[PDB]
Amino acid sequence: RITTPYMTKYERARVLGTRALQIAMCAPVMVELEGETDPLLIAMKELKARKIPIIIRRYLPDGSYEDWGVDELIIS
Amino acid sequence: GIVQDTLTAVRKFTKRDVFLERGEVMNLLMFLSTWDGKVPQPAILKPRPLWTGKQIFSLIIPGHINCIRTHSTHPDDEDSGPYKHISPGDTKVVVENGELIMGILCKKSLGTSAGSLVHISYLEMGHDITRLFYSNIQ
Amino acid sequence: MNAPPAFESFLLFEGEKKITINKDTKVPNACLFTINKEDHTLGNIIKSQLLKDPQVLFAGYKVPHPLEHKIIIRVQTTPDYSPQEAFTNAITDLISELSLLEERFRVAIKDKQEG
Amino acid sequence: AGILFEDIFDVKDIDPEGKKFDRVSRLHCESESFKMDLILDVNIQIYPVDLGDKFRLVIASTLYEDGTLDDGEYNPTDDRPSRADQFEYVMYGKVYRIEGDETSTEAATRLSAYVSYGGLLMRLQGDANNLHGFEVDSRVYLLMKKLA
Amino acid sequence: KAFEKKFRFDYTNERALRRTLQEDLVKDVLSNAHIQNELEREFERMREDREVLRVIFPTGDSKVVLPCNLLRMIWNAQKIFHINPRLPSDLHPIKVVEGVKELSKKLVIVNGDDPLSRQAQENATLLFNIHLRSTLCSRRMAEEFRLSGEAFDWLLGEIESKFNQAIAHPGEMVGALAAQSLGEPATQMTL
Repeated sequence: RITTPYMTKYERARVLGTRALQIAMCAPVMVELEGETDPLLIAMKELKARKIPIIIRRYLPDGSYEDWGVDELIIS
Repeated sequence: GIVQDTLTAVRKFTKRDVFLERGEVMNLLMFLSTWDGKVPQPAILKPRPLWTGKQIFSLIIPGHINCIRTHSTHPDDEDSGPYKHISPGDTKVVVENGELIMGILCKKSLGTSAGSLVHISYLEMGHDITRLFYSNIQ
Repeated sequence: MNAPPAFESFLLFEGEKKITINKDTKVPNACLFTINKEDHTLGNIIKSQLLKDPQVLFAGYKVPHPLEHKIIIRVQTTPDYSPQEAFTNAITDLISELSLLEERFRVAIKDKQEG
Repeated sequence: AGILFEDIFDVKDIDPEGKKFDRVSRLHCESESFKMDLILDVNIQIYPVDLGDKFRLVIASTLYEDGTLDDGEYNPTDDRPSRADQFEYVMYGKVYRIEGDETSTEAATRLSAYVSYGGLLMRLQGDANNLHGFEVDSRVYLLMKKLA
Repeated sequence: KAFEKKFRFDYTNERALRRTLQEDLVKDVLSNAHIQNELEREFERMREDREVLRVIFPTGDSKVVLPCNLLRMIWNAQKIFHINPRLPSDLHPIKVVEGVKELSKKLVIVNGDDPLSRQAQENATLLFNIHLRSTLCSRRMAEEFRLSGEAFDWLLGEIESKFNQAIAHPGEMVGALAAQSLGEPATQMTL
């Protein structure tokens, strides 16, 4: 896998956006939520806990579909 | 955004003569959002407890930034002669360890530029930290 | 339109409590009294009377936004004294001073009218 | 104790460069019996100083005269220790620089310790044998008192 | 001559050495020929990089734009570790040499294992590496920055992290950035 091991800020925005949309549409929370009833806050907790159930196709410019698990990408 | 309103004022606040009293200092610390609840020790204990403008500003400055700018009216014959780290006109800025030690601030030190304490804050401390630093100055 | 009626700078609505106390957690013996429908009139005298107690290490007030009508008064005392008592004693000593001032003004008047 | 330094200075000048600030003036002093130069910004509104006054400088690391350190936070109440309040003027600063005339080979015979009391700068410059309690980033107390 | 006076690491004074290094290190720097020849390798590397710079910047303007303020990280380190600049340092000069040598291998813009990839890597970080080796010198870090054993390790880790944060993020709209940043100065020019 020849790609930056860090999570792009664009990738981070899209992961948190889609994860919070799922959580708003009744996807099971995978973190011990305490008092949190907002999708985006739960998505940030789930991300910082390395538990968002999403992987990324990083499409290289030739067409390589580089698969990265959101728990593998070094996040801020 | 640091408009003229709080740039002239921060050049007057950090002058060497701005001695704040106890009630004025407490009034000002009510508007620091990033304040740890500890009142600094006065610059002048006796005869009257009397803070300084640079103390309350060094309370605004975030983290442990280090910076050395040079206020706009700095005589250029100063760095060579004596008084180079003393600076009789208070024209050399030294924010050392997140803490304004000497020098009057201006936009040369608080704009966005090369150096520019707010820039070093954005680089070193972060990005929401400099949001708080802007709003606290104001 | 969006013009707040003039009476809602001093009139509590249902469920406002007129005062709430939050312990400030950054330091010991600090409280934060949020007073609804008050302004610098009542904030500044309480602050300046708290700053007269020798067992008060911090007294300050702020009006968060001028369009909202409430103040926050932060008090911090020495450990053998709670900020609730410092606040209470400030208000009691202000009330006592203004009672004295009222009767002194009545006497000064009644002497000026050459009663 | 905690006294990093102490001496009796005599003021030889108040504003040689001319007064830059109205409430702050810069004494240029020379000591007695230590052969030591001082430059000091002073709040001459609350503490007036003029030419030829002999004041007594003491630079300490704590005020408590039992040695226990200061914690550097405004506590105006506690007198559990008895302060060093035999003095009229008391500033509180941070040693921000210690220069010397040393060359790559030998050590410094004369030293310059620069302190900044909340922005009012002092430079205590003399022999390296009595300017040795100082160290950069050390919080220090300056206590002055005019002598009759 | 100033370049040699400032970047050489004499190691042949035994007085200026004991003034700036612990005694273990000052006897290790003179009682060794491997250490001294490595220090000479460092100075030769630095001199030929100087000749390279004289080609890249033929006008002599030394103000460049690089992704790590090194004179400010050295200051952050002197402050974080309370470096006393009046005391012999405990940082071994060979440790500076070897540490920046292994740091320059973690600052990877073009990931290699490939002759043209290795050349593109050496070009992509040719100026930052010249900088890094001329500021994390072994003569400067022992008589000018006076860092310690652990201040220097913190500084290496910090340089590497603040560099890896500076690498451009894929998907960045660099055309829009360039357009707006070339147009916003067009709001104060002449005519």
